[PDB]
Amino acid sequence: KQVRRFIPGVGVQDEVDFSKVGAVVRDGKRAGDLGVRTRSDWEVIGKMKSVLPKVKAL
Amino acid sequence: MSQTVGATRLAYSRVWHHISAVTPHPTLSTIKAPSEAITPPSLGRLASRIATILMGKHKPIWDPSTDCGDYVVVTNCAGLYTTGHKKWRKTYYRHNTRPGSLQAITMDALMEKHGGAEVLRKAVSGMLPKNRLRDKRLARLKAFEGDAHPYKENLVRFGGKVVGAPGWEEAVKAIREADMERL
Amino acid sequence: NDRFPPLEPLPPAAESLPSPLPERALTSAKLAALHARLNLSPKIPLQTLARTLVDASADENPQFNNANLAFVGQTLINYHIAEWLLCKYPRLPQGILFSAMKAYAGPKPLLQIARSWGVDTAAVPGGEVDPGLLQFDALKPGVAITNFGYKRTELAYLEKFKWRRGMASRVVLDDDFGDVVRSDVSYDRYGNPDTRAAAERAHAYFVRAVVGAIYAHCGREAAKAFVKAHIMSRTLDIAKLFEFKYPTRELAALCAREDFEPPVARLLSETGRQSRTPVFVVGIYSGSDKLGEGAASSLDHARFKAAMNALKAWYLYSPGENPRVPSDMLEEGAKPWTPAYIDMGEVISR
Amino acid sequence: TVKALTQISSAGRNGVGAFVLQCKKLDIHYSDWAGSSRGMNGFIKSLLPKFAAANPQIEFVVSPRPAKHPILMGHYINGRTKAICVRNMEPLEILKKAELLRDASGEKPQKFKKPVTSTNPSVRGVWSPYHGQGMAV
Amino acid sequence: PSQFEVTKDRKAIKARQSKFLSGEETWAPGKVNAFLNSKI
Amino acid sequence: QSTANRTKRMLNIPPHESFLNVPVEGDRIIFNPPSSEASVYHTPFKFLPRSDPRRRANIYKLFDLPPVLYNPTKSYNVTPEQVEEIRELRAKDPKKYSVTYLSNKYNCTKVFIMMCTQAPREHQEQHKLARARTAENWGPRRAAAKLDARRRKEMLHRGEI
Amino acid sequence: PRRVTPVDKERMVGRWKVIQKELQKRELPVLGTGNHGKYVELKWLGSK
Amino acid sequence: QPPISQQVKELLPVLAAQPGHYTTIHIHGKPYLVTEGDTVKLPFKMPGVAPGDVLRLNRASVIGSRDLTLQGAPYVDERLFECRAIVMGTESEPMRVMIKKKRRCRKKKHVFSKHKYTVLRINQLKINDVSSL
Amino acid sequence: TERKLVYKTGYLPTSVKKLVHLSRQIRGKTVSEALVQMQFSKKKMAKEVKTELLRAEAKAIVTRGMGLGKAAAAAAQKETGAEPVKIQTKDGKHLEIRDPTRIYVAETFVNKGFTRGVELDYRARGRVFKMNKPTTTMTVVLKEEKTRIREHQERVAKKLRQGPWVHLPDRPVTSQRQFYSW
Amino acid sequence: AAVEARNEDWMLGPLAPRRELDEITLSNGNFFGSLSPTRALLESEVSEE
RNA sequence: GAUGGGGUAGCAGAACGUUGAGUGAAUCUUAGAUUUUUUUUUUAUAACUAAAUAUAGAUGAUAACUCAAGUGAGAAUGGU
Ligand SMILES: [K+]
Ligand SMILES: [Mg+2]
Ligand SMILES: [Mg+2]
Ligand SMILES: [Mg+2]
Ligand SMILES: [Mg+2]
Repeated sequence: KQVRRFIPGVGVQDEVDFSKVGAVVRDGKRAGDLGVRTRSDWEVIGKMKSVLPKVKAL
Repeated sequence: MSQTVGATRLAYSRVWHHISAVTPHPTLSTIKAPSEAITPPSLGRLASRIATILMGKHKPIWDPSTDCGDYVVVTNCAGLYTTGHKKWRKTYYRHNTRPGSLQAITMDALMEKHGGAEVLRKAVSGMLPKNRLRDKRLARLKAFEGDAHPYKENLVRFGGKVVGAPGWEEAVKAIREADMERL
Repeated sequence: NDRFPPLEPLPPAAESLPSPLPERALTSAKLAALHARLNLSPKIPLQTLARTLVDASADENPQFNNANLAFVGQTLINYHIAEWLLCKYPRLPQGILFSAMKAYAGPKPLLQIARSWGVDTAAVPGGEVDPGLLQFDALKPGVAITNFGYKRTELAYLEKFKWRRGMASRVVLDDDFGDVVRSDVSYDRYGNPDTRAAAERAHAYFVRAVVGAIYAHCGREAAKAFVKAHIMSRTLDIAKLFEFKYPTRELAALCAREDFEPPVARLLSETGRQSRTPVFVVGIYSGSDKLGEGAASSLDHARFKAAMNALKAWYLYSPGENPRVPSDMLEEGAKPWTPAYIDMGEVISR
Repeated sequence: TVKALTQISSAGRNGVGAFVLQCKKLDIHYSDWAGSSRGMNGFIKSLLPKFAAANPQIEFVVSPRPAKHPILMGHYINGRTKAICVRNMEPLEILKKAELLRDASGEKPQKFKKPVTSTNPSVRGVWSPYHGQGMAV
Repeated sequence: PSQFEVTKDRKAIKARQSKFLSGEETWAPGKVNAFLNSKI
Repeated sequence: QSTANRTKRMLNIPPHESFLNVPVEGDRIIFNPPSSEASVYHTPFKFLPRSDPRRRANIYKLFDLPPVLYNPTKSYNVTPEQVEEIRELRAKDPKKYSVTYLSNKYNCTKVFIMMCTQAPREHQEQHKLARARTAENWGPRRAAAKLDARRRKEMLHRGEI
Repeated sequence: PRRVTPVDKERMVGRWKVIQKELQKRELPVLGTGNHGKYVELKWLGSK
Repeated sequence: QPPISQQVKELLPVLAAQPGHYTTIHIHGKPYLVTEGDTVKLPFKMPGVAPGDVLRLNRASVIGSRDLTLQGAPYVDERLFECRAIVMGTESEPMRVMIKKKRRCRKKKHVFSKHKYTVLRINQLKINDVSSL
Repeated sequence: TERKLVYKTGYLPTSVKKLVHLSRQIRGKTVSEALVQMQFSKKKMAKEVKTELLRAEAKAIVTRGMGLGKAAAAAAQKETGAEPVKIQTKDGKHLEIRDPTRIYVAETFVNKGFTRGVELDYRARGRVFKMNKPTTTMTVVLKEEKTRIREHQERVAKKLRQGPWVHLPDRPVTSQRQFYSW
Repeated sequence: AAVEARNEDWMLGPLAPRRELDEITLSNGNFFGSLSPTRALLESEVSEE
């Protein structure tokens, strides 16, 4: 199992679990391209006031 | 580090071992056949085995700095075994730094004043590390001339049977069998 | 001033609020880091993780405070730990079962769990501080979480005149850990033994809330995994929570109850008798079987030590290191439940 | 009669059950006027944006510090702090130092003495003279 | 030191010593050692 | 020695003899009972519930007793009527009918006499003072050696000794 | 954008607002040297 | 895969049933006696590992309990046990200076050494059930 | 909580190796016991140390307000029949403090000051050597008996915190090996 | 002397010394809180600049 | 999965530090510049973090690059 890693030459390489096997390296010039959760992603999660766990799960 | 995490109490305790200078020793004897020719352990071969006990080097936790030694009670030192003509031809020398004052004495003349226990203390003393623990270790060697000594109650026992006694081995195997009745 | 503009844009009526606003939690780097540090799922927003840091002493309002998140969380921790402790050690006495519960989910360990997450506390609660800091008022002791335990009528006489309490009653009247229920401002002062306890209580409430917030957002299973990972993963030597009074008498009562023949102390090995540091190895035998072994320097101490080890072995019997818990059934289909061993209670003797 | 002791608490083992990165904050102080901060300014523009995205559990705080060398000061969970001066270093050297602060712990440096460190008892108890087959001198 | 002539400052501290020891006056902390705003 | 590596070799201790007989051409399991004191988590078979299937013959089986030290005997020589006389005498003259006199008269243990009867409060306080006056004649060397004997007994019962 | 000073850190922790009251209560300067002037005892003696 | 010995198939359940278990793992050939929860401080900087990576150790010479010990000829079969670790970052030592010098020669050459060490944490050490094998 | 006075004497016409022995004689003693030992000493500097020890006590009482509770303390001892306090100094000397305000010499050391003068020693072969006439000062730290009653209680508590002597101590095995030797 | 007098007041608190009743300083011979005539009248000659 | 690794006389290369100078009428400093200390971290003859003490707005300090040397001392029965 590997964790999210930034490679200087290539870019950010997401976490991979070789037990269930995927080295995806996303490079770009914007936060969204890297594949990480940005401030905008955190504001859409805070506006989802209707989502709720199912009663059986709870 | 797990192997040494635990109770070290009994690993550092002082055990009171016992050995007779007259009982034949199949291991420390140079004559290994026939059964009737097996001799006791010689002076230097008994002393080398005792120096190992006084240093605690027989333990798996031995450390030269820590004094993890044990006690050794040596009896029947009057019949201390020796080969050749050592008893009457070996000389012990002593000097006090003053020229002229060299004191010499044979092994037999040294056994008439302080018995055979002194001849054994000199052998074990020279086999111990020359440092600040040499006198503590050598003090745990309690050598006596006959079979009488004040440590007949200190000698390590297993089930009431003193080690080296007729039936001490069987008493030890009986206690370990009950130890296996557990998870 | 003109040379030093404020680092954080805040309205003028922000230093008077009890705690920062909810929308303030969406611009702090401490929360976003504390959220990713605990690997919390994206279902839990930053506005909820910001509400777990506002103690009930910094904000009196029922909302905006940790009081109701900490309660629901305390129930999950105290429950999942108890069922796991009984399934692991089904013979523990009731007294030690409270100290083991307090050793895992008590305020002291929770304080170390809160500090292991990199949670810094705020000096004084206020709206200006960033929501990423645990904010509480240690000076105010008028904060107490609702507990299922009831108040004892003799509590006044209990502390003053040293009245007896008893163990069987602590299960109903006392709290989960057996404790008794209900046991301007100038900052020119020093720490106090009460503030030290109030600060510890604040850290404990935060950790409980994180489990309560996970339950509401992520459900039951997510909360159990969190408790199992951060709280149950800790190591505790339960053998060191044992204090015995007249152990030899207790062992005789145990053997008498279980019908075992009377215990007999036997000298397995001894050395250095008549010395400064002797060693006596004694083993207590019930007939042929060997119950416990004890090695001490005194003949009496060796017999007492051996009796304690015989009792520790009885109370510390464990069916398995990772035994099944009854809570594994209510979740998705699992193997049929197997009855767990139920002890008949600790031995009471003279 | 068994009485419970109420002065012993459980000890946490980071890495067992859950893992928590010790480095909880990283201060990045630069200077717009100092010549030694030339590389740090490049690291903040080309390598920090991605290094900060790969470590979402670290609080990065970039603030200026004129008339002073640039430093990387990481704060750890145990309360201690490690500061590294990166004066006259190239951007990629700043990233090799920032990786040292992330992989490191607040603990002070110590000489290598023993590989393994354990708090649990021995599976096979410590050696005891009396619990064996006996030894004959 | 034993031969130095006692000045007026040493003759005043010997009278205060006899007043404090006897019990006439009661000692109190100084109030002019420094002019602090805290006044504590 | 000069370096740490040289010190490690001079202080070397080989592993146990059993770990030196490594197998060849396969894996095996060997019975290696260590010469050490077992913990309290190795529950004896007598303390295991009947349901527990882990109960099994000794591992050895899958491949007289030592001297007595303390074997007490309980005796009940005091009848209910004799317990009322003990309470009368003790409360009548606590100085003459001490727990030792009554222990010998009724062939009982000194503890039992105290279980069924207690001396008057005045007499008890007189006993605590007698021992208190004896504890003030001790020097600093004997008063500290007696305090250690009281702490070693409390540490023993806490599992610290 | 600017240098973080000890004062800014106190504001973040919340301690600053408590310091303003104590200093103002004791008539001490908050972010200043006050209306007191520089040492002039040596200046009046002709010190250079 | 070679079948496990029948003698190992009858005593492994007795070995896994006991309370505690230890193992001697081999990293790059060097042994390390560890238990679940131990913190191994390797005397080298493992290349290509960040704090949080999970390793799977597969070279174990000895897996034993108090009374029972499982010894593989070269190594124990990977199917019998399961051991895993987690990288807890890297640590360093205080810079130690070695002064190389000879008698009657003023020159003192300095050697500065500061090595890094990877720290692991044994988070799983379990013996598998081999009834199927 | 504890009063203290550090008094530096004047410039005495002597050396450190001579006055060092007079500052070690009054160390630990009470101001009264020290003044009785300086009045009957054969040293010429004992008369200067006696006047400089009376000035220190005059400042300790007027400025620091030390030793001003003898009348109040004497009451509890006799009026109420109280048991005085028994302590032991760091050296081991036992004392019975009936007045906790009694002044004593906590610390004392000697420093060397400027050179008094320079005398010329004219030896043989037309050789001259400068002889430096020395000048030294002494510093005494006067405290009350509350400092000694507190320092003693701390030492007693530090001895009751190291635990008792156990017969079989659990000494650590400070050597790691990747195997079991038993 | 005021840098050390202000630290004792802050620290000693109720035990602050009554310095006004202390002896003069042999360095200059001035009492506590008192100047010298040369410094109180500013009679010390100054340079032409 | 590059090769190489002791060193005197001696030869060679690459750097740090010290004093002064240019950019400099520049940059920063009671929101603490500077403080012979202590402490912390970093492959480290050096700098850095923090703490403590004191109180400066320039007759203060200073990055970077460059220029010039009264530039680096356990060793001269050396000098003061
Ligand atoms: K400084
Ligand atoms: Mg002449
Ligand atoms: Mg070579
Ligand atoms: Mg010279
Ligand atoms: Mg000279």
